[PDB]
Amino acid sequence: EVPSKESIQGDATQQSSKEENTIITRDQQQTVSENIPSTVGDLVIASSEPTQQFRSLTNRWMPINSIRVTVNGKRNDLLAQYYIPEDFLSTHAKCAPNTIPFETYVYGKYELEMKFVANGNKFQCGKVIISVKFDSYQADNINTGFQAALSRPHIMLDLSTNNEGVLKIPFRYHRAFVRNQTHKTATAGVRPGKFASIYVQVLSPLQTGEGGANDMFIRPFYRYTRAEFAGMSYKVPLT
Amino acid sequence: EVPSKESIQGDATQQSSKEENTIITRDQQQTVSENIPSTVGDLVIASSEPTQQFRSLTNRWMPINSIRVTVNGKRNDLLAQYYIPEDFLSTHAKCAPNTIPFETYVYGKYELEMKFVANGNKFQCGKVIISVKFDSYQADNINTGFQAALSRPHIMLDLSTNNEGVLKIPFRYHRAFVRNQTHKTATAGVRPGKFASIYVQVLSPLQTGEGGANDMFIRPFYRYTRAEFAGMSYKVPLT
Amino acid sequence: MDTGAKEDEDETANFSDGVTAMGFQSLDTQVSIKDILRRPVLLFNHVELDPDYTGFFIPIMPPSRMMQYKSGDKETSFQRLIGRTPQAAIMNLFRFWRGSLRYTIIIHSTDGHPIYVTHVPHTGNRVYGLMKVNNLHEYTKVPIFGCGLTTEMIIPSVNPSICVEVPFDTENNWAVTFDEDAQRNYSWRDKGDTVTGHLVVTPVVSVYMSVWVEAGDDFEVSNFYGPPSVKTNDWNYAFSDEH
Amino acid sequence: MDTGAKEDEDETANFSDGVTAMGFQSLDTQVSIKDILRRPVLLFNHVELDPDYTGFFIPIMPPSRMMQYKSGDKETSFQRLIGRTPQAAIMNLFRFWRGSLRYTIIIHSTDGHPIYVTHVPHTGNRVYGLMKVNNLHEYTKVPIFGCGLTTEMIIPSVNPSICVEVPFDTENNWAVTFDEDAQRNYSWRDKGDTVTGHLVVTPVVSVYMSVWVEAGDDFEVSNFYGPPSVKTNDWNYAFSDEH
Amino acid sequence: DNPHRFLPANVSNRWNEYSSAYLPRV
Amino acid sequence: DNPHRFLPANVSNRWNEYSSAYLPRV
Ligand SMILES: [Ca+2]
Ligand SMILES: [Ca+2]
Ligand SMILES: [Ca+2]
Ligand SMILES: [Ca+2]
Repeated sequence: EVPSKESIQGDATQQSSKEENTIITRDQQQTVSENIPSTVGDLVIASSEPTQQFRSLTNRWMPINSIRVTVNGKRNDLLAQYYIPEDFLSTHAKCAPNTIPFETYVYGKYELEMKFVANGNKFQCGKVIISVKFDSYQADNINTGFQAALSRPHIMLDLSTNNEGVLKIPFRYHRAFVRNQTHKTATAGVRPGKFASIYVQVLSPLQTGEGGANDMFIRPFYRYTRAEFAGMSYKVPLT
Repeated sequence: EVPSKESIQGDATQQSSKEENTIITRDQQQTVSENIPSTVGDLVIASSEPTQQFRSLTNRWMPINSIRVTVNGKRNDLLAQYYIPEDFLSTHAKCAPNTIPFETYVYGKYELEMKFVANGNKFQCGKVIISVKFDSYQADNINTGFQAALSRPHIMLDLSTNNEGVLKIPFRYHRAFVRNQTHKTATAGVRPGKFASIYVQVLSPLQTGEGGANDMFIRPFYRYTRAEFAGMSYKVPLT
Repeated sequence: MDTGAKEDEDETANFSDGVTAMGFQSLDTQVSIKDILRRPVLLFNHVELDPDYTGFFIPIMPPSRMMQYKSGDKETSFQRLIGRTPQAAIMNLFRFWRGSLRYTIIIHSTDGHPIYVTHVPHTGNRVYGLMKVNNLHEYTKVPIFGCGLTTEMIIPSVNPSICVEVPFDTENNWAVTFDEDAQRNYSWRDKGDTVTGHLVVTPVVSVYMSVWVEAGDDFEVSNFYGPPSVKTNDWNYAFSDEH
Repeated sequence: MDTGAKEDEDETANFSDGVTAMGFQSLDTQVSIKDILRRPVLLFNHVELDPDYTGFFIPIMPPSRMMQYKSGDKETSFQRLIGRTPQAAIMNLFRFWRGSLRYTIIIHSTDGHPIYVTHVPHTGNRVYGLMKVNNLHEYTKVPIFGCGLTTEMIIPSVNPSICVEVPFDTENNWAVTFDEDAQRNYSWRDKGDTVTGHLVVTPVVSVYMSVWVEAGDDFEVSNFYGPPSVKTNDWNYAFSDEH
Repeated sequence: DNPHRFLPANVSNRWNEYSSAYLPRV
Repeated sequence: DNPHRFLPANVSNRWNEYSSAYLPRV
């Protein structure tokens, strides 16, 4: 919260997060969304058998794809978007150990946390907003602007201060569990692997100074704070 | 007094002043001159009838004219100067509600406060000094250099740090009251509306870097901390 | 819901918060979301019931953009202002709802013929209007109100109106309020998750009816979505107080 | 109110004040101003409702000189004796009123068609009678009773009459009872301060209705104006007890 | 036929919804 | 047109009401 005078290694007042075998430091402050509840009480009824957790595999930080922000981005533009858990299983960081349990269990309840790290320089400026939309299947294209993002659980990133942001995502779905994988033998009547959407949008365009860089980058990291699996099956490759 | 690490809105550690229906914030520190006394004891004798105050009108902050500082200003140069209360009634911020009582009372005792806000950038530099000279009529052109300013009540402004300054001005006059307005029917033997002078001078020239701005601005704000009026009369337009 | 207060880091002085005017004119506060959703919304205004059909179907779903009229699109039997009612506006902010809905049905008649209202639990489809179930050509011998489903009757000569409360008979935790495209052909089991069943009205002879809907007492909404893109052209249709 | 007792300085002897007769014949005292204002006044006697219009508008305002008939002026749908009712006479003495009004509406019919009564809060205008809002030519697809405003329904086959209480939904502290000239074209925001909104009656088919108004229980009047210039020619229309 | 039935292939995934890879939808 | 709409200029003020200077109104 408070800086110190310069020494051999500059202003050594960083903070950090350690989850399992992964650590992430931050140079400035961090903004965190509220810790909110998931539906509880349906788990013991939707599954006659015990559900499982594998924290050492799922609760570690995993970086996903890099996000490029340029001076040409306009307010409301989608910089990136994720359908979860689907995109974290078959499109981003595919070899991550966090994905292991999804190969053998057919159902699950998931609570996540997403950390966003930005690196714009002191002569740049801009604002980005990241928000989550619960149970978004077939409703991604409405209530999808920066206004809806500012109303739902979200975090804001300033591109010159480089504050970190942590989005806490509870499990809010219209069914007890979300299905983990599609399969040639599984039904096509229910689209699986998606209980929410994460949007990364431009709030105010990135700007730079004379001869400055026309872009900068943001990196998202995810981790399950609570991943419960149900319905064991033979292992299958993801999507 | 102490900065904090950067967050969404930068280093959010501003301070502010609220007087009546006006608020003024400051990004850095502020320098304030000593709170000194005015003559007391003559009020009840110079005016047989009770004197009045209208704090809600007079004790609010009112911005006056903008001051431009350029790289061509030399030490000792007058950037601005005010004969008060006169210049705050008929030349600067003329429609200000702070001027209302002066339209109907012929005499007054005034104690003010003047806040100066500067905005030079981090690659500029320079020093400005603001001072007050009590009962200056016919003595403005002597004891008027930066040296006399450094000896009288004053505040110093650094053009790159943007510290704010507050000059506290008591009522020190050779008579019990100062006259508020000149009038075709009033005597010409006594020059009215001036019990003091405020000078804004260059202490060290503004300098800038390669291709930098050749100027920056300062804005003065005034408010009466104690304005007592005496001698009610019909209302008249100011000067 | 995230207020955004977390992003307001300024701590400098401000003007007063004043005193609330709520309750100054009267004690009839109208800001409770559930209170708003409990007042009736007109769905069908004087529509026809034909005995040649199984009955007139009413999908159990609250008012929202799913029933909004858009100038230029095909004419439906839905009243055109549903999309601008306060309750539809509220529902357009919540994608989840659970509980019962109440339907006020009025049969424009004074006859002694009974009109039946039958409740169908969640079956997977989503239809409205007159329909011949399984495309038969006669239904008086195989009436839907006589098959075993919960049914209630209206006898216009006694009271042409009735108010029925339909349960939350579905397999899901929540009903899905709306979709971005109500006519998109996507995964069929998901397609039917925007309703919790149907209400079917069956007459003896041809007659007209009107239908209103509102939230029941055991009802909750959730999964706040934030506001959608909107439009308004109200200004153009009235004079200002300066001519 | 100033009694003028302040100007009666004489203190010489007088005859007795006697004993009051109030309550001698019965206990039905009728001098309370609120009691008087709470008994119904006929506004419209058998007027037509036409489904081609949005509905028949009733401006929310108590009876007064604003509705007085003057021999020779244009014919309006207002009953002609409103201006001589005791309650109009009382209201002509008070320019302020606050609270609710109660309307008793009777639909001359026994049909099973619902007739809706919709309440419109203070919007700035002051109209009465049949009107096509925004001058359209069809309103069954865009009914005012289905837009979100508070609405109640009458079903003549059950009861052709209803009594509805309209709230004091306005921005002002008091509603202004009357003007010296109800037809003068002056500052438009002030012009609409004599009403607190409207009541709109909409039928399914053409039918007639009658309307009565009275003060609600939560109602007050004030800003006593003193008596106006009046006239009377009663003497000429009856015999005296001496032939 | 009805243009709402199916989303064009270039903007959707196999589930007839906008692909998460299709950023231009806004 | 309607004679009630506007008061004659000589008896009224800019607000279309009797001027307080016009004493003859009674
Ligand atoms: Ca404060
Ligand atoms: Ca306060
Ligand atoms: Ca006596
Ligand atoms: Ca006596």
